[PDB]
Amino acid sequence: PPSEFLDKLMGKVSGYDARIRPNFKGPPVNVTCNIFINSFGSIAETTMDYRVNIFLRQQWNDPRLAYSEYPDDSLDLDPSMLDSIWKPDLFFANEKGANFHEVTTDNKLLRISKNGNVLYSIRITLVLACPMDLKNFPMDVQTCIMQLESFGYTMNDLIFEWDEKGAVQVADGLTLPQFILKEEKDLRYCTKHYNTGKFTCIEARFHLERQMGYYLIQMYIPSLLIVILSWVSFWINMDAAPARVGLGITTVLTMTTQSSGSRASLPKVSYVKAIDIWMAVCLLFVFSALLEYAAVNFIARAGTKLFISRAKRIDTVSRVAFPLVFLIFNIFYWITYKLV
Amino acid sequence: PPSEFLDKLMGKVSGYDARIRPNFKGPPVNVTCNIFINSFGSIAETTMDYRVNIFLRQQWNDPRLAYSEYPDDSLDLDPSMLDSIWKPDLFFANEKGANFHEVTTDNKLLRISKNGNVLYSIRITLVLACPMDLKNFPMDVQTCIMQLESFGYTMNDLIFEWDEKGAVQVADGLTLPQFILKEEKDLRYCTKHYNTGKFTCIEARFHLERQMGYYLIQMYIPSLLIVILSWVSFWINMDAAPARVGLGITTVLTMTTQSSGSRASLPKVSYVKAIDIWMAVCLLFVFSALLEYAAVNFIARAGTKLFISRAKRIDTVSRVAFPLVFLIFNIFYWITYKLV
Amino acid sequence: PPSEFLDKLMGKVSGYDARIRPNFKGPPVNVTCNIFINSFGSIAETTMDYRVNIFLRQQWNDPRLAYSEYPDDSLDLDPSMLDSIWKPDLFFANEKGANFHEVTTDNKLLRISKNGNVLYSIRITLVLACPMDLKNFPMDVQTCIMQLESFGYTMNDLIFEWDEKGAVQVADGLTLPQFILKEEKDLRYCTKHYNTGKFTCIEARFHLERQMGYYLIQMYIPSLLIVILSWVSFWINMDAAPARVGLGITTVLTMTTQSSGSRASLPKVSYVKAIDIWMAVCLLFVFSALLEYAAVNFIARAGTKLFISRAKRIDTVSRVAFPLVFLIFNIFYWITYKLV
Amino acid sequence: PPSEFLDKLMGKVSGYDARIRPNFKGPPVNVTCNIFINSFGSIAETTMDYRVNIFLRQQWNDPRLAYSEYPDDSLDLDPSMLDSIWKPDLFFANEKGANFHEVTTDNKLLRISKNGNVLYSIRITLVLACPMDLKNFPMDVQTCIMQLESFGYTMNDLIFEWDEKGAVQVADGLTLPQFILKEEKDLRYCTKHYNTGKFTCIEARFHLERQMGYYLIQMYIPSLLIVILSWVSFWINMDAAPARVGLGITTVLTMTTQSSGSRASLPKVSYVKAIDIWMAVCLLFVFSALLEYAAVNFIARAGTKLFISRAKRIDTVSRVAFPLVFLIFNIFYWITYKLV
Amino acid sequence: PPSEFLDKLMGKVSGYDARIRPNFKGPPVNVTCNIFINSFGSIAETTMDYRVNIFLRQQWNDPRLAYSEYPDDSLDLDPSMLDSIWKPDLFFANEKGANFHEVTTDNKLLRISKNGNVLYSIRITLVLACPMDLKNFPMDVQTCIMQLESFGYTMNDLIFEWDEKGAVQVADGLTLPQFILKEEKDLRYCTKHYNTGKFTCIEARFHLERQMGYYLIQMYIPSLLIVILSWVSFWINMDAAPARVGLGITTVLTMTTQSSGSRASLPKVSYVKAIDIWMAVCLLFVFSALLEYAAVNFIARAGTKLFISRAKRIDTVSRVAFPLVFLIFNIFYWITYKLV
Ligand SMILES: *[C@@H]1O[C@H](CO)[C@@H](O[C@@H]2O[C@H](CO)[C@@H](O)[C@H](O)[C@H]2NC(C)=O)[C@H](O)[C@H]1NC(C)=O
Ligand SMILES: *[C@@H]1O[C@H](CO)[C@@H](O[C@@H]2O[C@H](CO)[C@@H](O)[C@H](O)[C@H]2NC(C)=O)[C@H](O)[C@H]1NC(C)=O
Ligand SMILES: *[C@@H]1O[C@H](CO)[C@@H](O[C@@H]2O[C@H](CO)[C@@H](O)[C@H](O)[C@H]2NC(C)=O)[C@H](O)[C@H]1NC(C)=O
Ligand SMILES: *[C@@H]1O[C@H](CO)[C@@H](O[C@@H]2O[C@H](CO)[C@@H](O)[C@H](O)[C@H]2NC(C)=O)[C@H](O)[C@H]1NC(C)=O
Ligand SMILES: *[C@@H]1O[C@H](CO)[C@@H](O[C@@H]2O[C@H](CO)[C@@H](O)[C@H](O)[C@H]2NC(C)=O)[C@H](O)[C@H]1NC(C)=O
Ligand SMILES: [Cl-]
Ligand SMILES: [Cl-]
Ligand SMILES: [Cl-]
Repeated sequence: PPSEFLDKLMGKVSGYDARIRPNFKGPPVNVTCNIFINSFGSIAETTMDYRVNIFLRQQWNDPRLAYSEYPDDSLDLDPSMLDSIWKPDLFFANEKGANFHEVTTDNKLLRISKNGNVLYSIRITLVLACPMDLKNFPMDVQTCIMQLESFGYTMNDLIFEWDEKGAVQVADGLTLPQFILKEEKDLRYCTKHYNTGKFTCIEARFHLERQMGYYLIQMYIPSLLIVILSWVSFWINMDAAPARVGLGITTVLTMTTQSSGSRASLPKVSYVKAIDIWMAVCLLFVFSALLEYAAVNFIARAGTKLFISRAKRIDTVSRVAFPLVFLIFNIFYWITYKLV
Repeated sequence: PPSEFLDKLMGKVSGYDARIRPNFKGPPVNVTCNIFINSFGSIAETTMDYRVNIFLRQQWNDPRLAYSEYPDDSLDLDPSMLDSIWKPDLFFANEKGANFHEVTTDNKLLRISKNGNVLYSIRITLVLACPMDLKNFPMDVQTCIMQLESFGYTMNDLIFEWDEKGAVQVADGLTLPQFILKEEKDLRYCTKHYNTGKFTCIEARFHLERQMGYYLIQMYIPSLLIVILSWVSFWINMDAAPARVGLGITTVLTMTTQSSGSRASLPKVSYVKAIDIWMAVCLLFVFSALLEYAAVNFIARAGTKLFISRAKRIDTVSRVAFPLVFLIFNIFYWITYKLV
Repeated sequence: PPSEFLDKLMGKVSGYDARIRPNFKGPPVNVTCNIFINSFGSIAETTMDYRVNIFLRQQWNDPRLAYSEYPDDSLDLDPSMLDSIWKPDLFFANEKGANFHEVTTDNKLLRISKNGNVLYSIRITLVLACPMDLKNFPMDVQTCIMQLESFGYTMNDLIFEWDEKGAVQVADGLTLPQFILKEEKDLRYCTKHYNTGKFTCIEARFHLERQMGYYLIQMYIPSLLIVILSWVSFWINMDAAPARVGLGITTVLTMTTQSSGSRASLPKVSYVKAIDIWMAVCLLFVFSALLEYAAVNFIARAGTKLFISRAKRIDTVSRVAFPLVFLIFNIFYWITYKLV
Repeated sequence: PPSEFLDKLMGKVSGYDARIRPNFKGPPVNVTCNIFINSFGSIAETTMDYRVNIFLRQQWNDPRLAYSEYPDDSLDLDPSMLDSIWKPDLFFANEKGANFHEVTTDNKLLRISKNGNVLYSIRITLVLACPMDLKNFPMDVQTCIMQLESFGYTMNDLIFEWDEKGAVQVADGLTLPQFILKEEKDLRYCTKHYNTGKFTCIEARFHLERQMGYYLIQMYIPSLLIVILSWVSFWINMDAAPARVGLGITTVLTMTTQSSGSRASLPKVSYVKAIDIWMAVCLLFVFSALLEYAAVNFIARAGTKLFISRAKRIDTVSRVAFPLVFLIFNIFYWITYKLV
Repeated sequence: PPSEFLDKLMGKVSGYDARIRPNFKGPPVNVTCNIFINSFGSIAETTMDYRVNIFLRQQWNDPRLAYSEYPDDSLDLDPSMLDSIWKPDLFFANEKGANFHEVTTDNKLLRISKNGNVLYSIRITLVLACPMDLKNFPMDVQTCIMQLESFGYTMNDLIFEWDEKGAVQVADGLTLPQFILKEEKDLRYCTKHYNTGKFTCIEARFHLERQMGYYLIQMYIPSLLIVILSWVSFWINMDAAPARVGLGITTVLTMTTQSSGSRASLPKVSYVKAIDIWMAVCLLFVFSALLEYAAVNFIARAGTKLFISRAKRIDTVSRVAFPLVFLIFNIFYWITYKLV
């Protein structure tokens, strides 16, 4: 008596057609759809995508499924019979591969109300493409989106829109190894315009922000300490070559070991990012110290009072000058990549 | 005569409906379910998940499957006919992908008792999501959970609960490369509250604890020895520059090679973890030794008895002072990350 | 009334045969096909392939599907019934694995016009093979192609050709971590000639160009600075051994650390590429400096005015000579790998 | 006439039931099963498993398949009809995922003899779990097993046992990158005892032994040479600081580069293994040399004949003493990890 | 009229049996099969296998498919009906996993001639196992094979043999990152001998040869230059300790950085290969230089004319002697691993 009523309502007896939309040749059916995120993030810059495991619930009205000769309000449909009912041809416009779940029971749910409203909730795993710009690495902000588009019905037939109360929700307690999923989501429309017509799609923009604290005390702070070690070489008496050449070349070797050793941890983009500018300029100052003494030793190597006054003068200017240049670069750097 | 009785009991003749729950419009069916773990652990911080291969056994009562005209107690059902019987819509609320096993025979088992009790044991492989907080790395304790939730039946229809005697069991002899699976499991309820209603779920919490002994004698001990090597530089006569500058800068280069060389082994989280604080402070002391001599050489470089007494005094304070500071940090560190 | 007309037109009543081509034993059917690229690039030199997610639309004429007793022009066909219609046996001649998409609905679309024209749009994910020549790395240009070939029909039966207006389109906003997808695509024919006959195929050539800016300020610039550091060793007075031997051997160790440290980032090809020539020659000059002083110290070590004039002369030639040789190599290098 | 006899023998006419075991309510059916290994080894300590591609042949007796009205002895069954015959519910108790092979034909084989004997040979690919203990790395011996267990039939119904002549065979010419598959296999029983009853399983134990010769001349020999380089520092006159401090600290830096450079090659276990003890003790001796001179320079730095006799005495003891300590550790090490 | 003749010839009307071989109880059917290679090579020493994407065409004679009442010669069969015809049970004896292709149409082709000849061409992707011996790395030659074996028919029923004109072909333009696919293929028989009987198989041997040019100018040449840098230490006056100890220990540190830095690029085999012998002996000579001076300084440290003549004599022998030993090893090495 429960399940032999859906065969009466969608079988060969009644004239329900599974591949004809509700309100056919009439108003476009409204689909109120909302997303719950269970798991989030296998965020990779190698393939420029991420993964998300969602419950997708989508609700519409099918007037040829209304009924009154059955006692309760809601009447659910078995997941093996979902080819017997109309469903929207929703797909995800930026997916790179996705699947259902079928463990211990097929994880699908459809529920027809007494009104004729249909609630359809599924649980799917998604590999969604979001392009990334790592020009501001590590202090970069990513925006990975999630588009929901009709595949074959235009907006004169099918209209997608978000739920009013809460569209996208995220299960609390999730943790990303790189990013922080911002709590404010950005719901937008993305309505497609092709020669076939206007196709509906609605997008959810997720804001990601990279944590920087590892790259501070593993890349930035040790390089800044090595630059200070090259600044030590200016408070040393001249013509003492092996205690000032060896210091200045050892800071070069330690900066080179710092930059090359930190190469396998940073991503494999092949363009200039904001940590490579720090390593490059912090190499140019450490190199600039030994190049400075390479000038000073040749100036004072000839031998003249002007030569010691000229050598002393160069050191006097240099001792003060290079922390000022590193301070101007140090202000312009963090304003440029951090402030904006 | 054995298998032609289940067709008599669940066929077109008898009125058994496969998608109507037992005790329909009555009490919620109890599901006594328990888990045996065969394999455990492909634990990854990159995707924040693990893998587990389980036998899931779940037992319930179906009163419209009781019988008396068959000689033995237990009557098993073929795995090809499992669509002919009601099964709970159990799913795992934190899975990221999961599958059955079908090699040489589909690894499913259903057994209907003479009482009407149904035993249903399957063998499935799971990729379950557990978020991790590596702030206390390596001396961190993880808690990876395992939730068992009804998908479409509320608690007025279906109730999950663990077995009384032993719910979760783990096959002895398993070994993880990183963690130690604790023998005490934490069985809890997790009962979900949605606008549809209260959905049953039961969770098993597994406690994991990371082994640290590699990071002692490969990261902690060599860094502590390099800090002692920077402490050697204080028991050296002053104005002997290349035997004390070169020592102090070589300890910097060896600490930098130690920290950058140990970078590819540690995980790829982008925030401050407890081994990065050890490498950072053990870099600040080794740097602080050469910065200390960079003060001492300029104090004693001018030339005055006060200058040698002032230089000697600084060395006298420093020789004693830096093992005290490393001892205070060394107590606060291991209490802070190890004791709590 | 909509969907019971396609059963009238392609069912057992009408004599439509699904595996007989249109215009059978007549003219070859024209297939106007065009490609829209959603996602592009998991470009790997390890397996010599890439990935692309496309909409493939292909249009042909089937004269035994024309109709007039139905009100509208276009009449769409359900994706479950696509075995009931003829489709071209198009495959991709350089694929290494590929699949469809079926999430929330099978992502296929077929539309029969009143004229008898059939539009067939699908959405498939592709792993396409393109062989790469990394001899000019990093300043190399790749050309990865995309072939569309008939599988069993010769050109006397089936002819593929691109759409006139726009054949290949790429969704704007895509970003590759290594390359830049050039905006000018190269549409060609590739017509196959076998003993069975001439098989149609049409190819789209995509031009990729590698970004170099990382390898400038991480590989090229630090090596050039180390070569300048070996040039510093010539403006030093002779017979001062430990300040000139230790400098020259420390530049060797820093160049060796630069070359070996940059090894895990560059690809795993086992042949000579254009960055290995830079690292090799920038090792031969840094080695050539200490080998030069290894000559100079033995010339001036014996003791004669000719010996100091001969030593001074060698330094005089060397001080000027090695930046000229590095300038000739530096012109020939960037013309040879960058200009052509 | 060949294939229309199996439809006579297992069809709707004859009373063969596919899901009722032979000799039902009688003796347990014997399954003589044997394994041929084609490929072996994707041995990973990350997931604690390996892969093996086998032919599994299993033979049993089915008395209701005996026949006499057909000319030849053996009568084979088509792989599409294997649901029409009883098969054992064998599974592998330590698999983590496994599949069949179906390329160009489904790779299954069943052959019914005139006696009623059934031979069933399949070809399957296996990911089998074996836990590993890398405490003795590299000179460790692993034992990876392979269990064959009935899934739903107890030992009162089904009994597995190996073939007498040769149970497990391995195709000659296989090569592992890490291990050596020992030629002596260890056939055992593993009979399971559950509350349902005794379930049959038979296991094959494979003995693996790791090759060590890479870790000799890449980890052990260079570290031993660096320890000898620290032993060089004792045959040097005292108060010659920069030629003995710089040697002793350069051996520390070279040992640190050796240990940190060899870190990415060794596995990612997080506990103390036998190569980490070698690197740790070979770091403690190289550190102990400079700590020894850090004592000697302070003893002889004050100035007294007793001080030079005390300094000379310390060197005299140390010159002899540290190769004896490294010899005692060098005997205890290789006996402890290599002999047992 | 085209496709309703194959139903007349292989349907329920005619007595064609799909699982009975042609010429049953007669001569063994000949299968003339040939292979075209589209893509080749995901060659991995970790799993000891490679990948290849082939067209497999196989031709045989089926005398109960000959016809004369149809106008043309060739009559093709639909890929959905391939279970209606006999096909050989060919499989690949060294595959580790393999699949078909089904994109836009199932990529299979069968064509029945008027003679009764059947042509069957498919397109499959293969992971084929070839064991590798990296003892001669990098100058090693691999031989990866490809076996085609009958699964259930002996040689009294089915015989495989290659095509006469061209059996294996490779699509031009392919590029491997490591190897060079040799143009001369080695076609062989491999006929299997089991207790069931003789099973046919035919194999194609592919010869691979590794390119070495990367390992020359990245591993061999820099190590040889460091050995020359240790040869520089012999043309230096004795009793000049810090300019000859520091040189000789810096060559040790640079050789250690060269060997440990080149470790992550070379494969993960755990046995002695031919580049590890080069790095080991090039470490023993660089170590042997400082050990030589560690003898010389103790000989000349005591003080005697014999001591300076003995010291000078040792240097005199050593200056000449070590390039001779490196020349003997350098001849024996390249003859031993390169010539044979
Ligand atoms: C889906 O939503 C749209 C938007 O409200 C509905 O279209 C409106 O229908 C009312 C009828 O009272 C008109 O007054 C509006 O002008 C329509 N808005 C449009 C066309 O943008 C549409 O009816 C809804 N679909 C269904 C099946 O009810
Ligand atoms: C599942 O377990 C619950 C909990 O015991 C059962 O509900 C109880 O039924 C008894 C009837 O004697 C009542 O007295 C209790 O108040 C009920 N507890 C509740 C509602 O929390 C329920 O009957 C069981 N299901 C079945 C099918 O027996
Ligand atoms: C597919 O395109 C070809 C190329 O136009 C068509 O073949 C031509 O048919 C016209 C008939 O008016 C001839 O004059 C040309 O010589 C043909 N060109 C050839 C054979 O290269 C073909 O008819 C088209 N297919 C269909 C079904 O219309
Ligand atoms: C499977 O093997 C067992 C072991 O031989 C058989 O059981 C034996 O049957 C003989 C009958 O002559 C008894 O004497 C033994 O005591 C039995 N051994 C036991 C029960 O351990 C069994 O019959 C075999 N199965 C079949 C179908 O023949
Ligand atoms: C497959 O090839 C074999 C080898 O030629 C054929 O066997 C031969 O048949 C001729 C008949 O004229 C004999 O003279 C040879 O001695 C046979 N050679 C053998 C048995 O090795 C066989 O007939 C072929 N199969 C078919 C179906 O024609
Ligand atoms: Cl150094
Ligand atoms: Cl280094
Ligand atoms: Cl590294």
